[PDB]
Amino acid sequence: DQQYECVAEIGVGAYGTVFKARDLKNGGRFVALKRVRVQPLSTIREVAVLRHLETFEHPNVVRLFDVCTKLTLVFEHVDQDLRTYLDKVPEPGVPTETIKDMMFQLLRGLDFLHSHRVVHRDLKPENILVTSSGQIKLADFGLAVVVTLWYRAPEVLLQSSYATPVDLWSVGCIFAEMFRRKPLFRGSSDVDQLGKILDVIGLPGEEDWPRDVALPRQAFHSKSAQPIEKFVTDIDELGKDLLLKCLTFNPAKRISAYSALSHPYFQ
Ligand SMILES: CC(C)n1c(C(C)(C)O)nc2c(F)cc(-c3nc(N[C@@H]4CCOC[C@H]4O)ncc3Cl)cc21
Repeated sequence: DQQYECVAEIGVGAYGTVFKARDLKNGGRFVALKRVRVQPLSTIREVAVLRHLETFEHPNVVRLFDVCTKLTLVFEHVDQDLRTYLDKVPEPGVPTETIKDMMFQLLRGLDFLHSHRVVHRDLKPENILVTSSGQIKLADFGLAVVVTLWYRAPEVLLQSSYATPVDLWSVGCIFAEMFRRKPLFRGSSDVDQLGKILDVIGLPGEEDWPRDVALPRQAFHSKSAQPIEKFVTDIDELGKDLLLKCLTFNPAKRISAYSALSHPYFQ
């Protein structure tokens, strides 16, 4: 494509590469140019879902400017991710109302995706973008040290389920991280990540542990659920309630993005 000039590599990329490029036909604005290889109905369907979502132009998801044919996806460029934002915020950290605003915007973007049956499945500060105006935009969904591990829901770690609640667990981890400015659960393997989660939330009821999984409840020896204020010190009463509703072991009992939008923490 001689309409885009690649200036820097944003990353890779299970089946392609993403570049920061100059959009030569639209005033030379920056775009995130993703080139995806093909070896396919599964892939065609996924890009149709992406194009359909773009018709709504939701304020909390990145704009998809163009799709070209081996597949070129052109998105609006955002200068920073939430990881970079949190790394640069000076002491004593992110202001209370800014944490509230960013979390509300994040849940609005996720509620949009979940209402159109799209599950992000890889929600982390690296793919939550922060615009120059302070707007939160979700990115890197709908296709296909491992930072991903730290935001994985117990049901993904156990290999039991992958429904919309998976993203609400990641929201909970990110919410706690907005205050801490360090990951809540920093594990080095699937089993270890689950162990570190249960050391904080405690062992769930025996009936809440999923059936037909390799890791039984008996493999974890967490004595008690610790108070979340020990790990998230500046969090208020309402924020604590919303956080624990996100960090609920059983995905059926976990708060949805829709209900989280109505939580008294945002009133
Ligand atoms: C990097 C990662 C989350 N990413 C991946 C893969 C598959 C590698 O995970 N695909 C990606 C993709 F298609 C697009 C973007 C994207 N990036 C920016 N800007 C970036 C943000 C990070 O700081 C440098 C800036 O240039 N703006 C808008 C968009 Cl939409 C990021 C992607």
